[PDB]
Amino acid sequence: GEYIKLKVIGQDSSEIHFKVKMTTHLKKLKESYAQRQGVPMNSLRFLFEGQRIADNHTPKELGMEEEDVIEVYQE
Amino acid sequence: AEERVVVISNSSSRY
Repeated sequence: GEYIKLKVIGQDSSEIHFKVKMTTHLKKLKESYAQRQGVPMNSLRFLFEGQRIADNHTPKELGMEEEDVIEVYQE
Repeated sequence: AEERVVVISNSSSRY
């Protein structure tokens, strides 16, 4: 299917957007975000509507849609 | 900041 675009909001209000498929395991987004922030992936927690995003969660499982927001907090 | 959008995407082996 089509890519959807998700907005990842950092603790400093910065944003990095990601295009993912509905079947993409979100570990791939977590790893890329952590790489671009220059921090270990295990130092961060990623939330969708306040709930923790697991490595093997997909946008389909979480009910995500185009332009949904993920927030990043310190673990 | 500028907009940032990231796209998340053996027989040749010799080692």
